[PDB]
Amino acid sequence: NRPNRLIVDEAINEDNSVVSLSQPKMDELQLFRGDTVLLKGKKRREAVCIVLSDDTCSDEKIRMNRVVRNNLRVRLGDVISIQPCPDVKYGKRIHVLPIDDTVEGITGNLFEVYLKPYFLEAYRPIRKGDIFLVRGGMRAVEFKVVETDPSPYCIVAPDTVIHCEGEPIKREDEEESLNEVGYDDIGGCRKQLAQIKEMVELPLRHPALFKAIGVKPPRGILLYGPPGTGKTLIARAVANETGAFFFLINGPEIMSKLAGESESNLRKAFEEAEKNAPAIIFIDELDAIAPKREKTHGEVERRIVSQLLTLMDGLKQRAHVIVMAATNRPNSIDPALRRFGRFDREVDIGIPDATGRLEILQIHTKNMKLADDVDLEQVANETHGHVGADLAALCSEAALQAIRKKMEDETIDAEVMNSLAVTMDDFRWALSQSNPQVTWEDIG
Amino acid sequence: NRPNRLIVDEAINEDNSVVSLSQPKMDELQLFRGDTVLLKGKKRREAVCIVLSDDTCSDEKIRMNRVVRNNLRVRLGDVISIQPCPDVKYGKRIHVLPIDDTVEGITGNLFEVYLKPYFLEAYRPIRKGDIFLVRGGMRAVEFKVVETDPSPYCIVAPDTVIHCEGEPIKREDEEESLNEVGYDDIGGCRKQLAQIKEMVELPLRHPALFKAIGVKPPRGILLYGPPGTGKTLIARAVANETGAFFFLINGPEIMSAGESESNLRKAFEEAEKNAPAIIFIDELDAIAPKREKTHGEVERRIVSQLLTLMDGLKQRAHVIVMAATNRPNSIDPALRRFGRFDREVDIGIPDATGRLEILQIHTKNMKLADDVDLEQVANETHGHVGADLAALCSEAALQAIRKKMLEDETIDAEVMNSLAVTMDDFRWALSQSNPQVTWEDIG
Amino acid sequence: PVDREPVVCHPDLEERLQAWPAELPDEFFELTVDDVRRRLAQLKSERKRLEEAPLVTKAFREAQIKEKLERYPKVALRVLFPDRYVLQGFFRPSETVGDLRDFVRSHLGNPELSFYLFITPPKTVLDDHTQTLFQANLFPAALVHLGAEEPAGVYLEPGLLEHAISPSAADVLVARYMSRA
Amino acid sequence: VDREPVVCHPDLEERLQAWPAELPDEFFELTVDDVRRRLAQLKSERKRLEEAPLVTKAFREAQIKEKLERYPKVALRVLFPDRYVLQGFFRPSETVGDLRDFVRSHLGNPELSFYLFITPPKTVLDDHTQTLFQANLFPAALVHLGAEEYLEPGLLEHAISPSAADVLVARYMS
Ligand SMILES: Nc1ncnc2c1ncn2[C@@H]1O[C@H](COP(=O)(O)OP(=O)(O)O)[C@@H](O)[C@H]1O
Ligand SMILES: Nc1ncnc2c1ncn2[C@@H]1O[C@H](COP(=O)(O)OP(=O)(O)O)[C@@H](O)[C@H]1O
Ligand SMILES: [Mg+2]
Ligand SMILES: [Mg+2]
Repeated sequence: NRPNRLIVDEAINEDNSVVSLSQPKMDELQLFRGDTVLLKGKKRREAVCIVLSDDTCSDEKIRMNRVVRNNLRVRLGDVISIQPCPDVKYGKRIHVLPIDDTVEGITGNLFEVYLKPYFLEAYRPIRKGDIFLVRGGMRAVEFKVVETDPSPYCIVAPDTVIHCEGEPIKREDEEESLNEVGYDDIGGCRKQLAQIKEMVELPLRHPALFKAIGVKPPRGILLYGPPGTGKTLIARAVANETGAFFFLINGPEIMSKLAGESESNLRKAFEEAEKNAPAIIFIDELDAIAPKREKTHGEVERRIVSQLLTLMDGLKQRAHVIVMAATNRPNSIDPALRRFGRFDREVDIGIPDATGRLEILQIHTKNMKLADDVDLEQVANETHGHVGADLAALCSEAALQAIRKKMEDETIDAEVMNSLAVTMDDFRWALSQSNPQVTWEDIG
Repeated sequence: NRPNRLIVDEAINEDNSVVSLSQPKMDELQLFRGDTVLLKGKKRREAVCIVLSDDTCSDEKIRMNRVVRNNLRVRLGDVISIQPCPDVKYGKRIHVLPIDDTVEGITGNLFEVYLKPYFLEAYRPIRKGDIFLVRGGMRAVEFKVVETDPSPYCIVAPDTVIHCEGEPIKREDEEESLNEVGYDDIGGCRKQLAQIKEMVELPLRHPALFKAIGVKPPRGILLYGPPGTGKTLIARAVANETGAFFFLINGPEIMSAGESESNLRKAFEEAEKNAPAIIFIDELDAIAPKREKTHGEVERRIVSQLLTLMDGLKQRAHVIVMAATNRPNSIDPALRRFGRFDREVDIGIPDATGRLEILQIHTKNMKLADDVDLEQVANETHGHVGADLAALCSEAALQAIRKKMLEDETIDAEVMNSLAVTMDDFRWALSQSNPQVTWEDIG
Repeated sequence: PVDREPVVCHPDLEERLQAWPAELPDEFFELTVDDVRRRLAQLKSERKRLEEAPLVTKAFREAQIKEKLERYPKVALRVLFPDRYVLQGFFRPSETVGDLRDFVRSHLGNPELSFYLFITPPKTVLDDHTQTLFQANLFPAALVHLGAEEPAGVYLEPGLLEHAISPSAADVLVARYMSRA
Repeated sequence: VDREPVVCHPDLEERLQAWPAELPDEFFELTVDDVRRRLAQLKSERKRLEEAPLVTKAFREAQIKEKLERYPKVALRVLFPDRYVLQGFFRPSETVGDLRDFVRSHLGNPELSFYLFITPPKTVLDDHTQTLFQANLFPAALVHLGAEEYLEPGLLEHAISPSAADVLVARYMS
């Protein structure tokens, strides 16, 4: 029954042009490792990719990363169509331009720095309209294929003339920034991402089909751990990967508002969320709004708490809204909020272990050129106790150090910026200052 | 300093005849890997061992297993002298006999089952008086070297005639039983063992020297976790390995007015009587549970005695107190504050690696068929604790026995030795896990 | 030992007259209750796996290798030339990159000239001639590119180019062979 | 490399050098220095097991390289059932197969079947393609020999004392 009908899954392989199938699925479609494939989603936008096998796929799965998902306008869980495409002719010439909000601060030869090494004997299949991403010079640049010859698809071969003169282009409305947070931006949280996806993915992604299965969705999820372990990261990534709307409430910020104004902002948040459903409301620092208090005689339940409980109890499944809250410890919070139907699910987003830190360091160095003496495992071993934010800062600091060792303005030449190698000494520097500037440089 | 002075450390190699040294130490002593060495502790009882290199120990360390430590009558941390022993003659003849309490219920040809394969072209160095361990037939038999020719040590060579007729010999009081619990009996607690050693090894082992370095000893230690994770086992091993006397107090038993505080006081008095000692209170919560409210309520007479006995132990007494409980919150907070049980260690549910290690410990004495995949068993036992795993292995062994039957108070060694435990026996045990015959003591 | 059964094909030999595959209906792309049940099931068992953190056992690793070598005793390789000509050959999984290079060398116009073999994307040169096709993941059917330091456009033996076949005829040759014939 | 083959036998030993090595009681006495050193290691092992660091690729590669530079030469001893020892110098990258060839070329009867093993417990060296570094027969290692039912007779007549063989090794290892 429909062998060519596949279900979108997340990539292990992080190359733009690559998708993965199970071998039995490749047998069935008579594909070779390395073959070009033509793919379509519901919106019926096409993509051309190279197919590899994967040992960890279910037969109906197609593993693809965010570049290909965006090009196809699909999300994890969606249906795609696969057909062979050996027709693809070699390109005479192509026209690619950077997207504006990705090249702010840089000048010079984008061909030499990004495009030349990217296409170099890679024989990459491309499609008119594709957005693709190239990493380099402390930055991830996004390029759009404006035109190809032949059209609409070709293989960028050694003879293919690559044209990239012209102004940077405007990002289109449905074209999602690859700068937006997704699952590939989260390290050391495999277990917890799996726990959260199991709870919220289907309710948010397919509300009607979910109801038909009959199991009750969570209403509130409590994420806990120390500051900077990636709680906001996770909730934001889930919102993006599911297509759900994201409304952030800052605890202390809403409490700073005058008596009366707090409660109304709280209501507006929920209304806004219900309005743009499916949605995630994220309450950062929940303990600022509803702390656990000691039993005092004649203590009246804080207006704000009463209001939050009313909103929680009032969210029917058909509202398609899930509430997430961040705290340091579950016991820091009013027990009324933790009773069934409210925040009855909790997920420990704790301090990462050595493997976790390695993954986090690799995420935050992925746009940097690292010298061969850079040993991230060693850096991970030396950062016991560091959380995600500490490690992201550490990487910014190592990079700032490399820049100080070389070069001030609001503009940098691409070739200069690209010549920067962050060394192990730069990390050792950042390590010695670690305790848990220029406009053209955007640091994670 | 003096290159022949080494410090006894725990072994990675389980073999009776093997000690390990760092490669720089072997370079210094001009030792070939596989070469014979001669060892002495302070009691001057010597041992002859084969030496191998180990990549993890520091230069002054000698890694040796418990069999070797008992033979040298040393403990972890003691000093040994090492000298090359190139002059070891091949035995003309030797005499070895089983220790009585290890061979109960066994009859028949001990030579063919245990001794012949153990020595067969193994060229083992042995010393008169040596006790050594041969595993087989779901059992660990201990043997003593009664005589050697030439004396007092030789290599057991192919030409060496091995005599072993005679009566099973009595254990000596100075001779520590290898059936006593040690570190090598514990799996999946490598972290917690280290945490406990750091706290208690030195104060228990060298009281005089410990107080000299200024640091204060731990007063009381709280081991917590669900039942059967090895809290008793750990405390026992620490006592045995440090030479400390061990006193078990069973909380529930003591709680079942009057005679309770008599037992408590005497337990403490007996401990300092035999110092250095560990006092182990199993299920502390049974004695001092967390009380609710009780404002003008008098402290229980039992809880009071315990605080008196505990506060009445100065560093001078050489006693450390250990308690088992499930959750530290089930205990009265008076005990959990400084000067009492101010230190705590989590002996929690083992992971997959942990489980495999426990399974390896409790299958040591079984012959396993080639199809037995203990990793698979570890993978299929998520949630299991040490005690569950020990029971599982026991069920697998019995299943093998069931499949073969024989009945009596006695079994032939060769019969018992032909028992292979197969994967199907573990599948049975697995299906029956839900957390008889006198000639067989199962783990 | 292994019949290489060498063939050459070129994309310019496809027919280009037959109809396109039928367009898919809108329902194809529509997710069902069954799809959602399967996804949930996958999420559930991935969560479990990560909580339990089982061992990847030796027995499992060995059985996985053993099953793959039994399931795919024969390997189809395709070497793609700069001019778009493809050379196709049959190999064993236990044979090597070196064997592949020899095969390519056997069919070159100038057997003396220097070439490298790689997979893409990204460009990954096959520099270890001792690596087996299984180890290199050139298995059970894999596509390899050819490059030369001085791209002098001869490459393949011109007598073979006379007998070049269509890509889809080459595919049939592979299907027949893989069903053990 | 040239093996510099030498044969020794314990019945050719000529020295009873320095025996009364009577060792004082305080040699075995533990000092404050000893106790502190033990505590350090315990603390060190507690920290490592708590922090559970990675064993890194760079560390693993550094150890291999550091040992192969520290010990470029290997001395092997093959001990025969008649207590004769055959000694030969080797390189760590050389194989168990080479060792067997060394032995064979010095046997009285080269067509005779033999096996090499380490002990205890008895472990036969079956993988002839395994290097001496991989076999852990390195930097100086004792190997035994057995047969199903031996050294060239001319070679036995030039046999030296074990202690003389030892000094040859020390001098070769520098
Ligand atoms: N697990 C992680 N993986 C990758 N980056 C992380 C992680 N945790 C934190 N970071 C980095 O530091 C920031 C952490 O902030 P945040 O997500 O607000 O943590 P929390 O919500 O726990 O305070 C993120 O924006 C990200 O850049
Ligand atoms: N970590 C472990 N390694 C090996 N065996 C264990 C372990 N934990 C428990 N066992 C087995 O379970 C038995 C009972 O354990 P015990 O020490 O009484 O546990 P607890 O005191 O935590 O209830 C032990 O005698 C031992 O056979
Ligand atoms: Mg925060
Ligand atoms: Mg218990």
